[PDB]
Amino acid sequence: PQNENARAEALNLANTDSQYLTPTSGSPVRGLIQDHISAGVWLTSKDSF
Amino acid sequence: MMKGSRRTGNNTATTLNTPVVIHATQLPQHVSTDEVLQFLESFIDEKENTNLSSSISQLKRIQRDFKGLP
Amino acid sequence: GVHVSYDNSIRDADGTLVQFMYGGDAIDITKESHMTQFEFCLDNYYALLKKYNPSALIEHLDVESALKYSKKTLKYRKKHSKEPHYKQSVKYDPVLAKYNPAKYLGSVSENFQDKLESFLDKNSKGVNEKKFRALMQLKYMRSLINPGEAVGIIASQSVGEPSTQMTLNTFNVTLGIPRLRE
Amino acid sequence: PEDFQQHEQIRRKTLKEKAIPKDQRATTPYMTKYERARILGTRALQISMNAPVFVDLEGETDPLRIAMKELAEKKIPLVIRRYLPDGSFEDWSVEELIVD
Amino acid sequence: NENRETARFIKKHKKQVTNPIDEKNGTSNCIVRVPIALYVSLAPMYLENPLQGVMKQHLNPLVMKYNNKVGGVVLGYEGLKILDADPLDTSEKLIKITPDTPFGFTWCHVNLYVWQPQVGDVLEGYIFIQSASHIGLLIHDAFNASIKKNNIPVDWTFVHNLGHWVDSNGEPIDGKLRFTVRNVHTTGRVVSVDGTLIS
Repeated sequence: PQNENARAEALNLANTDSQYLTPTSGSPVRGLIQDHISAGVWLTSKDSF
Repeated sequence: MMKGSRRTGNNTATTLNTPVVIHATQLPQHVSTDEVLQFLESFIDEKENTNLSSSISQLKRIQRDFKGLP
Repeated sequence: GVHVSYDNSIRDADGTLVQFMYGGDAIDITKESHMTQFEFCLDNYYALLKKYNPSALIEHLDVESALKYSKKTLKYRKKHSKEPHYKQSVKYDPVLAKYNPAKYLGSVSENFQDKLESFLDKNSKGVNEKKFRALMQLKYMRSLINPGEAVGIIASQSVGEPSTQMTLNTFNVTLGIPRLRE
Repeated sequence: PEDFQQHEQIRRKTLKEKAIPKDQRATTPYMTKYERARILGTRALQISMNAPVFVDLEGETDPLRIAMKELAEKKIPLVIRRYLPDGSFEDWSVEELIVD
Repeated sequence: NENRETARFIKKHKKQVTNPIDEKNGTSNCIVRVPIALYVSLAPMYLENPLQGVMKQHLNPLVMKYNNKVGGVVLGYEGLKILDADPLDTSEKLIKITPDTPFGFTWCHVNLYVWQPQVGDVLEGYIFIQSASHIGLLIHDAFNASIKKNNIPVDWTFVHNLGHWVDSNGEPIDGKLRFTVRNVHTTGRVVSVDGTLIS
């Protein structure tokens, strides 16, 4: 976008940080997906020292 | 051609240079020589406490006109 | 062109009125997640207090006018609960229809007030019950829908988009998308 | 000349009937996330056209980060005109609104 | 049919206030004061000094030039006053910023002193040249005028030396000459008053 009115709306209205919850039901849509999931079951395990 | 760009500069009337609309809000009420000469004494004094110097130079001839003599 | 107006009524673009509040409670969907999670809001009371910070805020909004009217509509409504809906007396219209939810503290949808009083009367736990009312009623006030919000596009994108997910066949009544297309 | 004088007089009377006075205004006292995203847009758009700036900008070259510094100090000289859908309106200075 | 058809055309072209001959001098009065209204664009560099901005952008390029709306040469202005967009006088007025651009547009009242020459009037100015085809003049030491040959009286002859003039009595005419106004020409960036000497 090519002016300052639109830069103030890609930072404050349509940025990704304000889009954490979707308005369909209020459920979150942003998070770690495949292998950061399967690494937290090993990192936060009880064997990890 | 080039003259199609010179008349963009010969016109040079943007919305920064010119007002958008002008409307007279009453009727033109005439004045007296004692009121013209009182005004030009104050209008020239206000601007002389750029542009406009080529204009004021034409007003001082009219200030010399209503009272003085070449 | 359906959007939240500044008097919290949902109106069309030409000004024709569609609803009088957004859903009856004027709450944004992306805000009401922990609004009824009262056990979470009590375990994190102090960390949630300097977010919904009330100290710099009690001079720009009336406080006691809506709390006074709410207890009339709460006491009068429990005296008439065994009656059916057509024998309900209409003395006390709800507090959202009398006070602006973003202007008056305590003006609160009557379903949130019932859940909040059911929590405080079955749970006796450095935090009072009086100051926990004051937090969860300011949290209702900060979770409201904003005026100008395009709730018409959102309501249409919240139906057409999960309907790209139910195109399937028989697993008696018309199912799925062809029912939704009627 | 008379048809304009009787036309401006209508227009300044119509816009007088639609101005809600400051004691009758009954909308939200918070800044509603779109007012914030346009005040910062319009103020940063004026700063880049050499408007006088009311904050000690410390080498900040982004015009938008300058206007976010003035909104933090309540120094922005703008006024929000909140329209109600009949055409009537309420004027709210940025100084008196509340920033979420 | 046509009685109330051309009235919205004829009254478009009839000028409003006619110039009177005054003070038993025979000369008309063409300087007039008209209050007008403008819709101007205040710029953000003049957002702290709004009155200097409306004068320097829109009012100063308007002086000593022919304006079509007031119908004359604008001499100067007096009493600039910005209309507030807040119908509450006061100092802290406020104007309305456009959405796309950072500029603001607003209404203003001002009094313009304009010079309004019209037909059938009397203007006395100095003769600056005279030749074998015309009599060229100034008006008020600023406004160019000319009297051509076909409106010179027949009883007046052009004696040749550049050349002097002979009236109906054998006298050179001075600079100050009284004449009656023909079509005022506009189309240049110079305002020209063509005139007549016959009655």
